[PDB]
Amino acid sequence: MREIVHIQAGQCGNQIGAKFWEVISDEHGIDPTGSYHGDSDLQLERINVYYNEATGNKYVPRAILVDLEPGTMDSVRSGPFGQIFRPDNFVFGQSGAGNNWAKGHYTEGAELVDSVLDVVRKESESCDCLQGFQLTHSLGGGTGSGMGTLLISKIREEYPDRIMNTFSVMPSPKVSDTVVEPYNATLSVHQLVENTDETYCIDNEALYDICFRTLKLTTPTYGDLNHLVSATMSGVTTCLRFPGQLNADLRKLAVNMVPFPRLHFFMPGFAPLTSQYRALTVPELTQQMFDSKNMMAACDPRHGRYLTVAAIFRGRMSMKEVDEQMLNVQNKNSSYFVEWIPNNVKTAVCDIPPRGLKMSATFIGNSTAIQELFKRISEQFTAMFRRKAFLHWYTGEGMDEMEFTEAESNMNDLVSEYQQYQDA
Amino acid sequence: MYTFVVRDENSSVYAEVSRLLLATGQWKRLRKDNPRFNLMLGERNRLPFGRLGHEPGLVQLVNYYRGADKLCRKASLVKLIKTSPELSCTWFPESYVIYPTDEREVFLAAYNGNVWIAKSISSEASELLDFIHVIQKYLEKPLLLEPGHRKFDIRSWVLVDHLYNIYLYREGVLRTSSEPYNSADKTCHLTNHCIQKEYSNYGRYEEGNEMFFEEFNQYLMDALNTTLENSILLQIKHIIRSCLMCIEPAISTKHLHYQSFQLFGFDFMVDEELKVWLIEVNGAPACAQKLYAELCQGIVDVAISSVFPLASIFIKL
Amino acid sequence: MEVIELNKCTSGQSFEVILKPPSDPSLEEIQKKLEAAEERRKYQEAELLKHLAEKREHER
Amino acid sequence: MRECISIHVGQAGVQIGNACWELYCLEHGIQPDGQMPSDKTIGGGDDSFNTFFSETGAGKHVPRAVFVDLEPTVIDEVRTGTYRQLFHPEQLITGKEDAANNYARGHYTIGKEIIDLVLDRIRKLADQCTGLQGFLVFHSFGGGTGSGFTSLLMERLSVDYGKKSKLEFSIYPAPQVSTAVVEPYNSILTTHTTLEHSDCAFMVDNEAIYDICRRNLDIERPTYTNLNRLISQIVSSITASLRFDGALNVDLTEFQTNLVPYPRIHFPLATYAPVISAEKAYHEQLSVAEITNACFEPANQMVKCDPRHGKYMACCLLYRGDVVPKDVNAAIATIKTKRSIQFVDWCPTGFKVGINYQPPTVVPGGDLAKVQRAVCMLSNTTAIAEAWARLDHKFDLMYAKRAFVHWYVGEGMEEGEFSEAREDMAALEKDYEEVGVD
Ligand SMILES: Nc1nc2c(ncn2[C@@H]2O[C@H](COP(=O)(O)OP(=O)(O)OP(=O)(O)O)[C@@H](O)[C@H]2O)c(=O)[nH]1
Ligand SMILES: Nc1ncnc2c1ncn2[C@@H]1O[C@H](COP(=O)(O)OP(=O)(O)CP(=O)(O)O)[C@@H](O)[C@H]1O
Ligand SMILES: Nc1nc2c(ncn2[C@@H]2O[C@H](COP(=O)(O)OP(=O)(O)O)[C@@H](O)[C@H]2O)c(=O)[nH]1
Ligand SMILES: COc1ccc(-c2[nH]nc3c2-c2cc(OC)c(OC)c(OC)c2CC3)cc1
Ligand SMILES: [Ca+2]
Ligand SMILES: [Ca+2]
Ligand SMILES: [Mg+2]
Ligand SMILES: [Mg+2]
Repeated sequence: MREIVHIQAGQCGNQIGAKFWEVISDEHGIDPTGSYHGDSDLQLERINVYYNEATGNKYVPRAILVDLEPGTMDSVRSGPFGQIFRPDNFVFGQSGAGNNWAKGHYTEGAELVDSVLDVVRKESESCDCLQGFQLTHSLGGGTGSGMGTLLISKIREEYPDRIMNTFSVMPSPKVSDTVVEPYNATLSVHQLVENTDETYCIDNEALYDICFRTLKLTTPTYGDLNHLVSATMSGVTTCLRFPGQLNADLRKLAVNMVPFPRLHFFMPGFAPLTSQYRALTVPELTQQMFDSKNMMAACDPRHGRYLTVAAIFRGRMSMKEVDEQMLNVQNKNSSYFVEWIPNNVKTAVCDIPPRGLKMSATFIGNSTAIQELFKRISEQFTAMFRRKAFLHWYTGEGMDEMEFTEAESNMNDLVSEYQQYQDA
Repeated sequence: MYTFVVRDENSSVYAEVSRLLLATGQWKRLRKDNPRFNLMLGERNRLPFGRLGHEPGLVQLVNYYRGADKLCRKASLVKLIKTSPELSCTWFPESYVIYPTDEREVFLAAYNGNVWIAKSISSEASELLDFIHVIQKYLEKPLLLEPGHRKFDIRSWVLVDHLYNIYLYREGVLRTSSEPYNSADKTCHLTNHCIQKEYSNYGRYEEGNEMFFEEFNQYLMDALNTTLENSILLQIKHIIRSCLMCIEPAISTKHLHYQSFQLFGFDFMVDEELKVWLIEVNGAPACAQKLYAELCQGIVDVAISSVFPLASIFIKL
Repeated sequence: MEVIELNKCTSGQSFEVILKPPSDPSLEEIQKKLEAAEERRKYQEAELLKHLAEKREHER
Repeated sequence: MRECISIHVGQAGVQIGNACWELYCLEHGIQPDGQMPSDKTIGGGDDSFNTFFSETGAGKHVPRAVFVDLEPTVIDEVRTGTYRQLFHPEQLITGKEDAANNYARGHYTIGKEIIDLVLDRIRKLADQCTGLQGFLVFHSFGGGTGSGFTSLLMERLSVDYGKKSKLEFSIYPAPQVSTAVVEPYNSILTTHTTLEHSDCAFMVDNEAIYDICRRNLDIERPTYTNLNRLISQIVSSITASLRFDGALNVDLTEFQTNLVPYPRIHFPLATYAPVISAEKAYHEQLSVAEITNACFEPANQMVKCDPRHGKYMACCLLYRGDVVPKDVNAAIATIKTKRSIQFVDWCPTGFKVGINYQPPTVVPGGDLAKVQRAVCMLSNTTAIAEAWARLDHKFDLMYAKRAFVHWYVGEGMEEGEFSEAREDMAALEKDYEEVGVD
């Protein structure tokens, strides 16, 4: 019956995790108390994938809230749908991880991780058939980045044949907490390459630009950025939450998206970008969602090639028109799909749209231009690490320079692995 | 907006239409192996017809007719004129087929002149078979034109679109062996650019030997009181209609998942009663230099844009 | 064009027209192959738990 | 009477199973509760419909069928659909997690957990057979279950019933429907493993049925329900001779001998006409010659290919409806002239023909109009190799970069089984070229 266990970790993790659950609890008819008050019953067919059944059969998310400080988490639970979350599923330390990967992965996080795996175990033991885990987190902080990849190291150990799937927010100098972010993120990516099956790369650069250039928000807030993420995340997961000709689970998704096991970082895109009264026509949905301006990862798809693509349209619309338009975008732009993976673009449609939009289209691209993101983070990293700058924050927690060059190395390789398939 | 691959590079003719297509701002050459194409300019042979018409949302068309080799290799060709009812046939030279299918006493009952032509030349039915391959009769007396006693050879270019309209190009070429022609000595017996571009003086009695149609008609009027239309072209159009309509129910792409056009070169000969004869049907023909521009454009109008619209020089048969 | 072997009945008919005439692996061996697949699976799972265990050593 | 047991494997096999068995019921007048009022031999019978149905003392007519999916979701709809009572709990079989479109996961990994249970469920049906003649296995090429598990079951069915014939209905993958980008992998893998174990296999290209469902039914996108309800018609005509009084193709051994001269080349091309829309309300009903003619249009074939550029090795015509032999030889006389229909030198140019006078049944409120007469042609033509060439190319494109191979190795398979299975198909392509050209 194919559940996912959702884990949100850190400040960014739990803020984005929080909106995602209100966004889709609205989509499933669940109120802030956990009680279902929807019209359809398609709202309840795949409900079990994200929600456990409850009291007078209310619905609690299958979510685990993780942090090394309580601040964000108190904020979540005193926020809107903060009541729906199982209070036992609030696992938190007190010291924080100081924007420090090592504190999350080796010291502070190490102390807390066992308590989290107790909650993952009780959430997952109550699963007739669990299919995988999805983790939300940033990679530039300490908790979501350092502890989050520790958690994945552990979940992989206890559950080696489940899918591990993350939504990962990349640091960008444009929208930065601290200067050590490329360090934290290079170290997280070394982990993600090994221990996840699929990672959606949400770049904070791109969310800023969409907010500024497109949505016309002069100075965007983190809430404005997480508006775009909770809409993409709702989008990316509608197949798992709603029934269709597609019997969509994490493993089938990974099987068709990932040709080579390391190359599993996806460029999400969304259309329309909203912060609106004419529904977009299908020809625009598909022109927009493939436009670089609607990508969440801040890489130009025309700078690389799509290994694989997965698109979904939400609303009631011409199933033939999306077929036609989808097939048409491939031939206007066949230079940008790989000749050696036949039929590498797959398209689903859902009759139920997101709140407020009558027609929406979400895009998932395994493009070799995602390399730009890692090239970007790698330049920044080297820029500091050549002068060994800010390293004391990490050597103070047991880490050695060697661990750093290995992480620099594994990511420069991943960039080579991506360039070689751009040339084929 | 239209796409097309090119999979025969040294195709003299189609190299040029690939030029013309790009030069309209409405056609894009993809790489050979890109499958999402509108139009294939396929390879000479082993053209993978079985992989066309299978890309959803793609109208696909190729510049070749699967099965047309049966007309274009003298083995299958000869075979076609005897096996098929629609070909009885008073314009093809009498013919058989030998292997180093197989029936050879065929070649005997007719032997009481007796001269034949060796390639796939002699009067001796023995030295030939040392090749150990089609081998048949040489017109011991052709029409021979003057001033200069030049034994010639006519090539016509025929286009067949996806609808199987048969289009004769109005410009034929006449490739003459402008030098003398004797008996028995194997030079003017063969008239084109294979024994006269190597062995055999490459344009004596005019420009490169190569009479086009306007002149040959004027000669015929002056030399014979007839026209090219009446003496020859009627017979040519009859030959072309008859071959291509024999094989039509075997190669027609009317109700199948892709579609075909193709350009053929027909090679004819004349005698003095101005009887026209058919030698070979060329399936990949090159054009005459002065005509490339006009024929290669006519291919696009009738065979390519008739199926892919945008924003005569042929005689329909 | 010659007809052969016509059979009628209540349901209908069948016949043949002619227009011209002419001119195993045993179980134990899949037992091997199939269990030889389960062992390279568990070799792969072992070498995974081995690297995870090395990672705990580094963590520690 | 010799019984036939049917095995529907995977999402495609099961769902087509529903379409076929529902049609079978409508055709033999069996009701959603297994009652067959027209059946007088109560709870027993040697009738030809008993080839596919056994009976209970309470008069229930129960398919000689086993449904098996590595995942409950689809077969569950059988367990709670209109024909829930038709079946016995034991003959619908589900696993926990499916093969995730992975041949190696359905064959090797999840294969062995279910194979000994499913053969046992088959032995249950085999044991109430007084003369079982073999099985008819329905499955997709593309699914992990359809491909991977079926090739494992086809291995064991050979060892447990080596004296029984095994006929396949296989769904060939097509992007206009279809799922995994790796279906070319599953396709090559499963035919290479099932080849020496199948006696006769009817390929149905989803692309052909789609197009048919669009042109002849004016259905913009067709559903699985559309596709399957049409596939059911073709299967019904192919199977009708085992379920009805007849003299042609009355047992599975007859399909081999009538359609398959060499065991490797056991994929007959199927052509079926007519396909008429139920919302084309005024319609001119087609003659015998018109429908026999359409048997030679590529656009009616279960696999799009050009039979004009290969040789035949057997022709079978099966007519349902208002057909008499005279009209058939008159249409064959015409069509022999009009059309290039070249048999192999060492085979008779000729048609084995069968007529059942009950015209095709169409599902009430379905999409096909009922027609006065219909034909289905089984031709063993070498032009079906076009579908292998297509499949094998898509396979070459990916496997030259080893795309997605790691998902298979991760399950125990070895790249060698990839190139072993691709060389088998290279040989199967040469076979078809020998028989087909000079
Ligand atoms: N014609 C037809 N094709 C189907 C049907 N269901 C699935 N397919 C096709 O089968 C392929 C997918 O295989 P499935 O049968 O769904 O796979 P499965 O056997 O369930 O195996 P897994 O789900 O991987 O465990 C694709 O090519 C689909 O187009 C159906 O009901 N009718
Ligand atoms: N029946 C015939 N009588 C007299 N001359 C003949 C003849 N058939 C051919 N010829 C001569 O043979 C030379 C033409 O050669 P041909 O067209 O057959 O090329 P070819 O054999 O190389 C086939 P391809 O173009 O495919 O390579 C001609 O000038 C021509 O006069
Ligand atoms: N998009 C987005 N990014 C965030 C949010 N909060 C923090 N970030 C980013 O996350 C990184 C800092 O990590 P953070 O989550 O604050 O630290 P942690 O609590 O130790 O995991 C920086 O790159 C911030 O730009 C948020 O709500 N939305
Ligand atoms: C590149 O070719 C392919 C891509 C994906 C799949 C697949 N198989 N099964 C599923 C999916 C799938 C697709 C989804 O997008 C269409 C999808 O939505 C995000 C989606 O939701 C997460 C899923 C999950 C359900 C198949 C082929
Ligand atoms: Ca501490
Ligand atoms: Ca009975
Ligand atoms: Mg922070
Ligand atoms: Mg399935």
